[PDB]
Amino acid sequence: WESLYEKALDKVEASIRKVRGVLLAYNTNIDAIKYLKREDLEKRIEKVGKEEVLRYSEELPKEIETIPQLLGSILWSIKRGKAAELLVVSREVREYMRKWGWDELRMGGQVGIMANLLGGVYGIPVIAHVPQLSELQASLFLDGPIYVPTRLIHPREFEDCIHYIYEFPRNFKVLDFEAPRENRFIGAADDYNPILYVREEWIERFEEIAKRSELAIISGLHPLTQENHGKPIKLVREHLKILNDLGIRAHLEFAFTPDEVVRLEIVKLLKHFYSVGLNEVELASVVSVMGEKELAERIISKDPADPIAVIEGLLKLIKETGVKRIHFHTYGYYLALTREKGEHVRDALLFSALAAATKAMKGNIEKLSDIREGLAVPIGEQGLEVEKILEKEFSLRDGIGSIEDYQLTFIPTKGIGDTISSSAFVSEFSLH
Repeated sequence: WESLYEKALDKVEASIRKVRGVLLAYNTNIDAIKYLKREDLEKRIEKVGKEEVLRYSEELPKEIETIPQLLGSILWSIKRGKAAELLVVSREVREYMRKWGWDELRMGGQVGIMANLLGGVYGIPVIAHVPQLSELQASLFLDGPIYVPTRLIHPREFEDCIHYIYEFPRNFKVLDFEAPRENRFIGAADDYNPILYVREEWIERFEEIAKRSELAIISGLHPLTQENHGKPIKLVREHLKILNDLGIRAHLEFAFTPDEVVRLEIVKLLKHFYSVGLNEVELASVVSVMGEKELAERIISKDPADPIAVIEGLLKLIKETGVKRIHFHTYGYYLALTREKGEHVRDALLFSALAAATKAMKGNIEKLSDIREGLAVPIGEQGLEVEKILEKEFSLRDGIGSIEDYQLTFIPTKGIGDTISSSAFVSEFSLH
């Protein structure tokens, strides 16, 4: 496998920028990170009222309308050491948070994060959808062929949708509480992304914008609820159809969607996507909502994820959607089921696994050339064991086989899931 890993990287290294442009849509925001300090926190709590704050540290509010609710929610996460996120619907509270400030800024949303990766690192032209492109928002994009449609211009040439993170380490102490695990609470001063807001220009002239791309990656659907999914899903469906009529392949990393009704709806929406990516948790979630409760559990029961179970789950997915490309990724191995055939599918998976391994050690991919670092990372033991399993069930030749007109491709691993499926999707078609 090591030789195939080297050859794959070498090819993608030279071919990835062949992609003429990638359309990235919907969710983009600003992440404002604050490393909490006990003195500062306790002082602010006393100012607003210790008793008030405490009540919310016991029962998380539905939303954050007042300062006590904000601080209490922070405490809620601390005393339990568990993540939680709530919308800040009060101007007053947003102003409070703005003044409170932050220690570091980071690009948020899959659109912004992939623009920086695909455009800022891989050198591929990116057309991004940014709900609110403020000066601060724009400053978070890296240099490179990163654009937004009105002619295409760089973000820097164009309100703040800020998510305040409030992070604390394990055993962080405040009042008489102690964090049982390193975590964070997020105050989202953003009422655009939660509803999958779409810029007016993208609603009115999507075809013209779409024509500047070769591939598309859609994200931001997971937070939609049964109450607000109506209009956005209809819009996304309209865009997908247009993309499909143009020959533009669209991809989606099926991020966990809490609302079960929306989850099922996005599953069916896949009939209009060319490609979908997901891990064991997301696959189990999807299979479960399709009624296959038995499979769902069996897909996440064993570790590594039971390969036979995963494939059966994947086959159920294709049966209901006809999705032409599926990229399954977990710790230990990746699997792809594609109507398109060839070793290029394997080249792409291998390249994406190297990207993941690189971001795993380095913690951040800054140059394409840095991916070569993943070459020296030994192949996982679990990876070889799963291969043994799949060679018993299928006639795999160097990780390649087939099933029901779909090519099956396996790869032993050494990437936020997004870095993985996006890198493989884009690299695969750069070779086409």
